[PDB]
Amino acid sequence: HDLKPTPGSRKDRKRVGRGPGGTDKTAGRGHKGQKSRSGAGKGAFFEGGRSRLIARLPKRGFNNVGTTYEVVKLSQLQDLEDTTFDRDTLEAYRLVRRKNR
Amino acid sequence: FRNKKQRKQQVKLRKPGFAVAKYVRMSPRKVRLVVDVIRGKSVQDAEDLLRFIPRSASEPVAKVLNSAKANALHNDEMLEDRLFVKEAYVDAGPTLKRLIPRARGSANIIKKRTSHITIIVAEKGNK
Amino acid sequence: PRAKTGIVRRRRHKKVLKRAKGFWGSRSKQYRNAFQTLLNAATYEYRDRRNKKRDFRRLWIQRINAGARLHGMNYSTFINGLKRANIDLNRKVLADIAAREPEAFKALVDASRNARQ
Amino acid sequence: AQINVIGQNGGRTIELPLPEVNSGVLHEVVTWQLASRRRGTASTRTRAQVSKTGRKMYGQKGTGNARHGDRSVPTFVGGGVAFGPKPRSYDYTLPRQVRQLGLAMAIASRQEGGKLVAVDGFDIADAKTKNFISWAKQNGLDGTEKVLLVTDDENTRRAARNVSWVSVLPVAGVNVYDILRHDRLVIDAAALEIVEE
Amino acid sequence: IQTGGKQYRVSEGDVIRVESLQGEAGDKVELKALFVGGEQTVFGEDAGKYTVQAEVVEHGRGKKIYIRKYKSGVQYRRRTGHRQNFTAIKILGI
RNA sequence: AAAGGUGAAAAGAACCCCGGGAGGGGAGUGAAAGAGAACCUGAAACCGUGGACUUACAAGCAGUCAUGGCACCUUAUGCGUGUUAUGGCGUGCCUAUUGAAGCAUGAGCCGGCGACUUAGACCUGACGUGCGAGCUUAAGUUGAAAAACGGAGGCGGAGC
RNA sequence: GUAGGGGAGCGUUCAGUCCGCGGAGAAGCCAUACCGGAAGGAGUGGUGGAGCCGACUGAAGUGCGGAUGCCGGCAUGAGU
Ligand SMILES: [Mg+2]
Ligand SMILES: [Mg+2]
Ligand SMILES: [Mg+2]
Repeated sequence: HDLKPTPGSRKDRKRVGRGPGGTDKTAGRGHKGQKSRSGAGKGAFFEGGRSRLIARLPKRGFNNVGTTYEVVKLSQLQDLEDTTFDRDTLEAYRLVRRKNR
Repeated sequence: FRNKKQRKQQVKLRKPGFAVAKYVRMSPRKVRLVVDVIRGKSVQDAEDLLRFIPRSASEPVAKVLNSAKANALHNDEMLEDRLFVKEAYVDAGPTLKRLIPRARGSANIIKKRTSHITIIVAEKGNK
Repeated sequence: PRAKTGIVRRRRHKKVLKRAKGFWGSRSKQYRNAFQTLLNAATYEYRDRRNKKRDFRRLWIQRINAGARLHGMNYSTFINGLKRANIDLNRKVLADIAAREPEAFKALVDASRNARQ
Repeated sequence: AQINVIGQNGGRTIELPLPEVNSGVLHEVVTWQLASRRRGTASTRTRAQVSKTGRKMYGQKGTGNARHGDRSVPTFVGGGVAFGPKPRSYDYTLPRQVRQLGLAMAIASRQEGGKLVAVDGFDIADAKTKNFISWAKQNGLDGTEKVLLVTDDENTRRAARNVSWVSVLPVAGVNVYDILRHDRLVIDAAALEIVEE
Repeated sequence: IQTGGKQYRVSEGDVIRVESLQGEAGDKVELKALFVGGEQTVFGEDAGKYTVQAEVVEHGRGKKIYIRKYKSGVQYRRRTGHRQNFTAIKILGI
């Protein structure tokens, strides 16, 4: 008998580009990671705003959204697909599923 | 030779003219001073120097030397007027740690060091 | 699962502590000082490789003008002669001739004197 | 493209996955399968909170040499395991079609080597086991190969307990892991083996 | 020397930088810049008339060195290996 | 708080020797006592004994390069290995910093412990795979040496 | 070449798979002048006395000189 590599469960390959290795903070000694002061082991300075442009910009607006319709294009019926028929249950089954509107 | 397993059954390990006083309640450096005068000297000189060295390590040391002598004769057949302190050394045993009180509340630890006084007798032989 | 240091550090440490040979005191016995010493040794190592090359040429030149002056010349002059006698392009070896082959060294002094004056 | 063993000789059916099998897709599958099976038990008192210890210590300054809050931090021997494992999952939903493509592609691998379709173990008689070994002997099942039996016969299964051989798998409750895990596939019971969609 | 000899040597198997003529007895001829063959001393182009004959003994890698680099307080530490390739040549010429 | 470990089995060492004892040396048991009750391994700091080469006109970040002397020969005889004299060169490490050998911070030494994680049907991007003008299931349900079912809903699909 | 970004890899524990090894001696420890471009890896010998290497793939409590860091042992001052 001799030493054998063999194919199967052990021959299963990663997939190339499938999944790379994460970032473990020590690629040489010279990793004292983040910034060098004021970037700290704290829970966020935040990322949005309340003057940083958003405030200082206008509107009282008024939001509504009553009824919005499903766009059934003409090109869907025409060009291809011979009249299978509209009705209600057939347009859905062909491709225009949505309900509620 | 054979192998280790075999050797252990074949040759069983002897300590000729060796004796040890283990866990002796005395500091090594303190004991070494005495042992240092006894190294290389003829077992008889050793026995005599010890009776006149005014250090308290003299007694324990002397006791090992007599044991090493006995061992050399009885357990090893060796002849006495040929005997001498081939080797002698003091190794440190486990330290007895004790807590002493000090001024203004603080404490300290006293180390009560122990000794492993081993002496090895051999037959001299000029030739 | 847990993955404690066990064996990895001690091995890492023994490697350093073995480069520490005739290292005086703590420099051969305690890791942090043994390792620390080696950083500075690295400087000396990389530098002394290109330094020996200046060191030797220096020794070489010294022996040349010694012999050059034995035959009423000097390094500056002698070398120019050998340069002026384009044929002569010893440069390397030239010091050993002065030191071991005096008969031969003289010939080259005499040739150098020609190509010049 | 495959024949039969006992009961008939048809087989031939099924458009098996192209090209000459993809390991990458099987890999994606096995991973998911083992990821799902993975229990999420993680014994760790991660928090400085969870470990049993008080809250104040040896004053902010002037004790001379320190700066400590309490005996529960991860820098302390016996403290929390700050960033240790906590109970979790790893179970996710690998797209349906990939699971379907998975075992099909895995079966394809067994066709390119040693595949086996059977119609009933009338060749068995009771459980007996000794008699399963007899039947297996007749079809090149010596014991030099790890074998996977996928039968619906509750008695032919009962004759599978043995070593370097068989793992017995019921009611077409198969796995891409199980088939790749063994050398030969005794696909047997042609219930799932024919007809779908 | 700078590659490719010279001098009045003897029958010595010395080591020099790789020569390309692979395998034993690959035969090499040397320019010659000085000689003491039969005590007669002659230098440059007058020595160029004469030549040295060599036989490629072996191809080898010189004792491993380690290229170590260090810059202080900059966290700069470098470690890399090195082995210099040579060609051993037996001398047996004029 | 910390603290675990003879041996397969107590066969837990009768008897002898030095010692008040402790402790040892034998004898015997055992495969081993290179397991003896301060009983698995037994690193390192640290303390010693012995040997080799060395040092009592010397100025030193303790190395480094070069050469000479002595010693040694089990990846190991041209090859080195150890050590040593003399020469050259040479401002610990980290941090912090315009600027560190700095008489700026930290550190007695060694060993071990000790710091970028995990979550969410979250958002956005690179890679990857499966289907592809379409893609996909959640809670659950049924089987579980195992996965199938489940289309409620979510995303493309028209903007202003 | 500092902060920083990008690439290729070495090592540790656990896991699934395959190939094996082990009381004619496993891991660990100890010595070494060998190999690899580096993390590192092997040979031989010594100790140990019952478990373990290699390859692929997967997952992490995965790599320490620093924190007046924590626990423990041992030094210095000093035979003061
Ligand atoms: Mg705990
Ligand atoms: Mg300050
Ligand atoms: Mg520290």
